[PDB]
Amino acid sequence: MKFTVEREHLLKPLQQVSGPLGGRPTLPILGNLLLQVADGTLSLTGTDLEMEMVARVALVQPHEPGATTVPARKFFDICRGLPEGAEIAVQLEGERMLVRSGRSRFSLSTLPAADFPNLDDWQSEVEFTLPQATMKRLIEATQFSMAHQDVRYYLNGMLFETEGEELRTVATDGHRLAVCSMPIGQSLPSHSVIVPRKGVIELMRMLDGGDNPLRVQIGSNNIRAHVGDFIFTSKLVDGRFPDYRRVLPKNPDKHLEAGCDLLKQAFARAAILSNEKFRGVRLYVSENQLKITANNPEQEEAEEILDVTYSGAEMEIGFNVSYVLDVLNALKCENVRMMLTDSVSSVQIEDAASQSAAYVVMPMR
Amino acid sequence: MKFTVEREHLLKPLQQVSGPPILGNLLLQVADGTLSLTGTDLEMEMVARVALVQPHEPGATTVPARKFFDICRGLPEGAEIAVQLEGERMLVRSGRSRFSLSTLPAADFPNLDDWQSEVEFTLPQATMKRLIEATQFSMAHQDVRYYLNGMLFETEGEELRTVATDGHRLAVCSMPIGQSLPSHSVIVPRKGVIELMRMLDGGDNPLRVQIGSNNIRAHVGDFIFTSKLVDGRFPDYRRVLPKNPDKHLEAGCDLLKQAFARAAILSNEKFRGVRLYVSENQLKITANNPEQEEAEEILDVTYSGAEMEIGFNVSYVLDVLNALKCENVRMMLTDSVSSVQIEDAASQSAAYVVMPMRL
Ligand SMILES: [Ca+2]
Repeated sequence: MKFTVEREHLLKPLQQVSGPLGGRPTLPILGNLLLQVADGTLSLTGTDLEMEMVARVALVQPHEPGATTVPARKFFDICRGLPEGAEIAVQLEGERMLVRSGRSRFSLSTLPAADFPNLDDWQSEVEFTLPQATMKRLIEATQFSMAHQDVRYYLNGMLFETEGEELRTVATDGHRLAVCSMPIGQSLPSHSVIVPRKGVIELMRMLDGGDNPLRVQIGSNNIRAHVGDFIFTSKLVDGRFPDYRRVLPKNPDKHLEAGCDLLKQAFARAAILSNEKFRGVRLYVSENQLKITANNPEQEEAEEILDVTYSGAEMEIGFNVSYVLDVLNALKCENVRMMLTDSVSSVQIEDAASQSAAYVVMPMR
Repeated sequence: MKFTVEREHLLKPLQQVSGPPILGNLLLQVADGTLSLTGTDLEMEMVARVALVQPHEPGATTVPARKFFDICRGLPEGAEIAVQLEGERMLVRSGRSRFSLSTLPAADFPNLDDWQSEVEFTLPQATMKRLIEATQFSMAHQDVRYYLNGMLFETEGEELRTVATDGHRLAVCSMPIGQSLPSHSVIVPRKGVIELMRMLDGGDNPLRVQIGSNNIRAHVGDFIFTSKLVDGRFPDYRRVLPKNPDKHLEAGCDLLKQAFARAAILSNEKFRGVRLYVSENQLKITANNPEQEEAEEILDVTYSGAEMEIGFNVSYVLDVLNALKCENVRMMLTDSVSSVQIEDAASQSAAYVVMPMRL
């Protein structure tokens, strides 16, 4: 195996395929990247046994076919450290891979390509193309509501749902929920799958925000996304996601509307004097007014009064202020609508301008 | 105690006095038309003053520093902040935002003992910043030799000089200040050096320095920083500088830095060192690790002297090269077991001394 590539043609690919890797690989080969030269192309693959990221880099300089694996961090740092425009010459020599550029020489220890863990083959059952921006919107709208290391393995990930001309994402940690739906313009069969947390983040970070379309393929137990010369593949979380439809408040007849930033800044100030562990704030709603209060065990007190639009009955309700701030930070819009029922029921929060995303936050004692 | 003040006028002062249970509080004092804010950690203190034009009433209290700063910071740009003391609570109001903070009495707030100035001089902010930036990375952190966890400030002739060392590497920098000065040396604790550094903002502003037997004070604008000093036997940099180097290496800072950084990738991850081989017009830098991986860099350099091999801790060399931020570097060597001197070729304001590493 031999290739010579310009530094900047290798740097972004190396950074991308190293995504799935950790600082402390469990076994050595999992800290390596698979390098394959075949039919004028260098392929680079990184994996954590659950997902893989693959990059294809075209070879315009002389090359010889073959494959090996080498340490990802060392190989990336070498390439990054070389001067702008450096020509990077690589040659496999059994148990070592040699890297040369100018008068800089490096010998890296290899492990066989034949030992590199391969994701099993599988069959696609649904396929569609969509703008990068749409997948970006779907994930960013909901990512923050995924659980982190919950004993309920099914929540440590994101539901992707195809249904007719709609792609939908759902995320929840049992305390708060986020759902986002976007049109696609192909009619799709009904499928519902759970993408693991780590894979959601990798998918999000592979979107460059240019005009390249994203092509998605989904099987019973795998998902694949192709963007430019990058291919992301992940195993799915083998679980049944609880139904989002049943957690949305049934008849939330008390509607409040107010400016997003005015609400965000008031909650952020009140939060300063909320319980350090539990982060509780109290909302008192009355005619065209929202009063937010916080107090801590030290008997310090914050109060914010805001002009809003509200004509419903007076009520008082408590929330974890971090859950509320997470929603407001994800909306990034002019005005917010909050939909309430009573002091012991969830609130539904949406951008005033659109029902495409919705958030459900349970109240706090 | 009562005052009303623009948020605008409090922000920078609050930032500075938070620099250093009652040590988690800020002391607030209204007197003679001024609000003074003080933060301390018992070893040092920072004082900021702000003028009060709106109706105010004298008095003092202490309040949680981070909460008060965060409240002020979180209010909208242009906000007016009205404060009113009421027993064990301090009331803060701006628009229809209202806060009640728990207080501890001003009388409980620690004061540094009174002390007397023995040496005094004024110099530009910029000169003090340069002196600290040039040397601070060579301070020890948590050495049992406490007097190395800090920085020497020395007056000699018309110069102010800083010296820092951790026993393995040393940094020294001197600047003229245009006054004849007495010969004098004190050690400032590392946390004080850092806080002093952070109080200086790149403006053209005179800085007034007062040194006592046990304290140092610096006044800039309406900020006053005071620290205790460290009492110990600081090494003489004159005895650390190589007496007679007979080997001279010159190269571009960037080329040297980038070669060192690359070679270090395949050094031992726990103690990263590289080997230098110097010969006629050439530098070779090599590294290896327990996996038997190897790096080699060859550089065209200016070199005079006998051929020799010598090792270095990468981080010590990179720290120096990062503090030079200039075109050409000189390394002055003696033999494989002796320290080297590193300097900018075009400036004699600063010098660095680094022990070799055995590989
Ligand atoms: Ca104003």
